Amino acid sequence: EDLKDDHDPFLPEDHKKALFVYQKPALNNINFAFKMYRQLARDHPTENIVISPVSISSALALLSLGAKGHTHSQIVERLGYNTSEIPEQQIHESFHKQLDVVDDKDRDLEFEHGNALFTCKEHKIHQTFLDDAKKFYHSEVIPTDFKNTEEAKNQINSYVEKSTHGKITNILDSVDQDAMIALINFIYLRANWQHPFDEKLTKEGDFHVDKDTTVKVPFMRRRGIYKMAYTDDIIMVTIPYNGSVEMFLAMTKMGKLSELEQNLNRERSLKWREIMQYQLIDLSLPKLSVSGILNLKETLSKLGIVDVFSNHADLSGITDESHLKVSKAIHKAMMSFDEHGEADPLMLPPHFKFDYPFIFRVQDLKTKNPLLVGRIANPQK
Ligand SMILES: C=CC1=C(C)/C(=C/c2[nH]c(/C=C3N=C(/C=C4\NC(=O)C(C)=C4C=C)C(C)=C\3CCC(=O)O)c(CCC(=O)O)c2C)NC1=O
Repeated sequence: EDLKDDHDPFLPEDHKKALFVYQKPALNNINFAFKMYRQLARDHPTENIVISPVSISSALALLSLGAKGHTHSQIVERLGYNTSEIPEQQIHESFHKQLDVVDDKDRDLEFEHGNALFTCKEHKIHQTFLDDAKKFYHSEVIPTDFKNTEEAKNQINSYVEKSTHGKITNILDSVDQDAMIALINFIYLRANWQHPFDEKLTKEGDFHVDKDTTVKVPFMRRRGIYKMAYTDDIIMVTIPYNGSVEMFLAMTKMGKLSELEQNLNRERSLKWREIMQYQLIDLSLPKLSVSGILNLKETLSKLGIVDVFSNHADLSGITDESHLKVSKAIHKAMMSFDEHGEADPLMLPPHFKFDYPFIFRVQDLKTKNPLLVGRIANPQK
C-alpha cells in the first residue's frame, strides 16, 4: 500500500441516502396526482398546465367535512383514501400537518397558498363546519351576495390578491347570480434554488413551442452536479430548492411530450429514480412566470367526484339550505423561475437545456406530497 493518497482523490461525493419512507395519506395524494394530471394533459393538449395536486386534494377533503352520505364517501374514495384503513380524522390531520410544515418559516420556502369558500350571505353556516374549516384547513367561509355579481367578482379577486400579496391578482371573471358556494383555491410558488443562478450568465435563447413556432426567452445557465438521466429521446433532472423541496423536470423531443405524459405513474417514476445518478452537467432553464387556471367542476367530475357539484349534493354539514351545491370551483396556480429565489472540466459536460416543452414536479421532501406539477408549453404564457 504505497499509494500516493490514503483516499481516492478522484472519487466523487457520496450521495447515498436512506430509503424514502411514505405515509399512506401521501401515497394516496401521489397516486391521485398522477391520475388527475394524465387526464388534464389529455383535455388541455397544447397549453401551459400549473396545478397543485395536494392543494386540490386538501380543498376537497375540506368539502367532505361538510358533506354527508354518498356525497361524503365519494369524495373520500375518489381522492384515493380507504376509510377501512385510515380513520377519517387522520385524513384531516394529515392535510393539517401539510399546512403546518409548509408554513413553518424556519423552513426556507416561498410557497404561498390559500383556500376559501364563498357562500350566500342570507344563509347561516353551521358552526361545526366553521370550526373544522379553520382548525384543520386554515380556511375561511366568507358570506357573499351573488345576486350583485360585480361586487363578488371584485371581492373574491381582492381576497385572492390580499392573501397572495398581489402575486395572484385575478382568479374570477364572472359568477352566476344563482351561485350558492364558490370554492376558490390558489397557489404561488417561486423556485428558491439551493444553488442559485448567476444573472451574468443569463442569455436570450430560443424556446421551441412546436415544430414551427419559436419564441425568445431569457435562459439561466449553471454548471453543477445534479441528479439526472438521459437517453436519445428524453432528459430529466432533479433540482433541489432550499427547505427540503426538490423540483423534477423531464423533456422529450418535439411532439413526444404527450407520449410521456400519458405513461406517467408512480411505479415507472420509481424505476427512473434508480436510473438517475448525480452527474456534472450544464443546466439551462428558461426564466419564467407561468399561470394555470382550472375549472375543478369539469376536471373532478371526470375523476368521479360528481355528487358535490350536482343537484342532489348533500352538503347539510355546511348549511341547511335545501339544494345547496358547489356552483363554482376554481384552482389557479402560478410558478416563477428567476436567478436567486472554477477551472474548466476535462470533458465538456452534457448540456441539459430545457428549450422544448417540458413537465415539472415540485415535491415536499418532508411529507412526499406533490406541491405542484404541470407542463411548460410556452414560457410566454
Ligand atoms: C414514464 C415515465 C416517467 C418518468 C420519466 C418519470 C420520472 C420521475 N418521476 C418522479 C417522481 C414523481 N413524479 C411525480 C409526478 C409527476 N411527474 C411529472 O413530471 C409530472 C408532470 C407529474 C404529474 C403528476 C410524482 C408525484 C413523483 C413522486 C413519487 C414518489 O415520491 O413516490 C421521479 C423521481 C425524481 C427524484 O427522485 O428526484 C422521476 C425520475 N415518471 C414516469 O412515470
